[PDB]
Amino acid sequence: SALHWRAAGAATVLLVIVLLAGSYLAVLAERGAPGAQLITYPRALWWSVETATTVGYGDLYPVTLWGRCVAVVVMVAGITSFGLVTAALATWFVGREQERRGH
Amino acid sequence: SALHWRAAGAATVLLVIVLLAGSYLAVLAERGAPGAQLITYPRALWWSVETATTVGYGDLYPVTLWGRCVAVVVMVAGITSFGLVTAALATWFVGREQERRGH
Amino acid sequence: DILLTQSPAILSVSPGERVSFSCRASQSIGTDIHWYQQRTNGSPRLLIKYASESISGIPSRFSGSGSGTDFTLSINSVESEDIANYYCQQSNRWPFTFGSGTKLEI
Amino acid sequence: DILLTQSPAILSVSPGERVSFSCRASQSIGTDIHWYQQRTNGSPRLLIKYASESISGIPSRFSGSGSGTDFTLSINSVESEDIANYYCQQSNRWPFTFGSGTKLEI
Amino acid sequence: QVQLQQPGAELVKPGASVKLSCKASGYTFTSDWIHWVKQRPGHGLEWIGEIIPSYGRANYNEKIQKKATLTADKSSSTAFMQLSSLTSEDSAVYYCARERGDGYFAVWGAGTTVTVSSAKTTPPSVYPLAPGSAAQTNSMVTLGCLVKGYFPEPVTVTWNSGSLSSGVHTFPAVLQSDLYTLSSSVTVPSSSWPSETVTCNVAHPASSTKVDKKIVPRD
Repeated sequence: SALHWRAAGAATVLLVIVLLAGSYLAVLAERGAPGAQLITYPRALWWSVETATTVGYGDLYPVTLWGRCVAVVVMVAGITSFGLVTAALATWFVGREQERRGH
Repeated sequence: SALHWRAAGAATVLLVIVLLAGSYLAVLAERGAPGAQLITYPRALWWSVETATTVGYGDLYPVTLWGRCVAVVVMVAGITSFGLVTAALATWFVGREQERRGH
Repeated sequence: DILLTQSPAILSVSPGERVSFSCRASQSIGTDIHWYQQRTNGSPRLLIKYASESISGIPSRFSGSGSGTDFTLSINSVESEDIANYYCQQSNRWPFTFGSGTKLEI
Repeated sequence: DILLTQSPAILSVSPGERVSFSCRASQSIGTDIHWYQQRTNGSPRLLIKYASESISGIPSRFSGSGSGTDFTLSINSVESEDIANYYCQQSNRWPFTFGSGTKLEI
Repeated sequence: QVQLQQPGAELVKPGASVKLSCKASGYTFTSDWIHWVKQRPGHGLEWIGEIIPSYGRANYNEKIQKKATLTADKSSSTAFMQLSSLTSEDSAVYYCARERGDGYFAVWGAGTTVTVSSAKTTPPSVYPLAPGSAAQTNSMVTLGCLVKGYFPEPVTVTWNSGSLSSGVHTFPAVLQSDLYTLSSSVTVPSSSWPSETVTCNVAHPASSTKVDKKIVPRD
C-alpha cells in the first residue's frame, strides 16, 4: 500500500479526530459568551464539518477568541486533508500515465 | 482516452447523480422539521450545487440530522470531484512537460 | 410556524371595480405565496403561484404582487363569478400554512 | 439574552378539556425550547424537548409545537395530576433562560 | 379528467375511526406529495398532513391533536387517511390535494364530508314543486324539488342530469330532529315547460342513493 493512500487514510482519521475534538472545544470556548449559538455538542459537530469543508453556510460560527482559534485549526485540517486526497489522486494518475507510455 | 480523463468524466456524471439524489433526499429529510426551508425540489437542487461547490451562500441549509448527513455526502462528492479535475489537469501538464524535455 | 393574516375578512366592491386582497406573513417568505379561490360548496382552485405567476385556465383579470411579508391578489373589473372566499398559502418553511380567508362581496 | 414570555400566568380549564400554554421568545430560536412541569414542593420535570419531542415516561396527553418565536405546550384532556406550574427554557443562545411560568388551574 | 377522487361522505359513530381514500390519476412522479386539508363548516382550511407515496414517509401538523395516520398504495395510486377516535370536533370536509414538491396545491379532490353522530343514515324523500293551478306565468316560470328527512350531509341536486345550470338555486340544509331538509329552485322560459322536460336528480352519497323526479304540472 503506497504512501499517498496511507497518507489519505491517515488524513481522514486525523480530520475526524479534529472534527470531534473541535466540536467539544468550540462548545467549551463559546459557552459564557452572551449571544453565542455554538454551545451544544451535536450542532457543534455539524459546525465542525461545514467548517472543515469550508461550506460557510452561515447558520453557526464562533464569537470568542478561543472559538475562532479552534475554528482556524478545523479549517486548516479540512483544507490540508482535502488537498492531500487531491495530491494522492494526482500521484495515482501520473503513475497510470507513466505505465501507459511504457516508462 | 487516458484514465485521468475517463475519471474526470466519471466524477462529473457521479456528481450530477449525487446532486439529484441529494435534492430529493434533503426535501425528504427536512419536511416535518418546523422552520425548515430546504423542502421543495427546485431550490433543493440549487442548494445541492452551492453545497457541492462549497459556495456557502447561506440562503438555504438543512436543520435535521439526515439532512445534514445528506449535506456531508454532497460536499464530499463536490470537493472530491473538483479535486479529481485538478489531479487530471496536473497529469496533463506533467505529461506535456515530460515531452517538452524529450523524456 | 408562519402565520398568514388576511385582513379584512370581507371586501365589498361594485361591479367592474378593481379589488385587492392582502396577505401578511409573520416573517419574510420571499415569493413563496400561492392564492386559491373557493366558491360556495366548491373545492379550492389555485389562481396565482409564487406571488405573481399566472396559471393557465385563470382569467387575465387576476394578478398577484408582493414579496417578503406583504402580498396582494388583485382582480381588475370584478364580476359575479368572482364571488368566493380567497385564501393565501406559504411554502417557504415547514409546515405549509393557510391564511384565514377573505370573502368577496359585490 | 433571550427573554421567554409565558402569557397568561394562570390558565383555568374544566376537566377533560384541551389546554395550550404559550411561550414567546424575544428573537428566533428555531426549535430549541424545552418544557418542564413543577408540582407544589416538587422539582422540575422535563416534559417536551426541542419544541415537540416526546420524553419516555411522559403521558401521550402532552405535546409541543412551534418554531422561531411562538411555542405551545398542549395537554389533550386535562386531569387533576396536571395541576402544576409549567416553564419553558431556551438553549439556542448563551445563557440558557427560563419563562416566568404558567399555573394550570382546573 | 378528475385528477383526485374522494368518496362524497362517511358517517362515523363517536369514538369509532374511519379510513378516507384519495385515488390519483393524470401524471404521477416519484416527487409527488399527497396532502390532506380539514375544513369545518363556515371555517377555513387547516393543513392536516402530507405523505410521499413513492417513499411512504408522512408528516403531520404538530399544532393539532394527532387524529390521522397516512398510508398510500403504490400499485392502486391511492392515498389513505385513518382518522381514529373521532368526536363532533372532527365533523368536517376533508380535501386531498396533490403537490409536485414545488409548494402549491395544483389540484384538489372534491372532498369527503365526515359526520360524527350516533344517528342512522336515512336517504332523502324527493318531492316535486310545480306551481298551483291559480298561479299566473311571466316569460319565465320557477320549479323546484324538496329533499327532506335525510341524514347525514351532503346531497347533490342537479337539473336534467347536469345540462341545466343557469337559473338554479340550492338552499343550505336546515337540521330538525336528527334529519336534514333542503329545497332547490330552477327557472326556465315559461314556453319551454312542460313541453321540454325538467327533472331534478338527487344523489345522497352516505346511502349510495340517487333518485330522479320529473316536475309535471299539477293534474
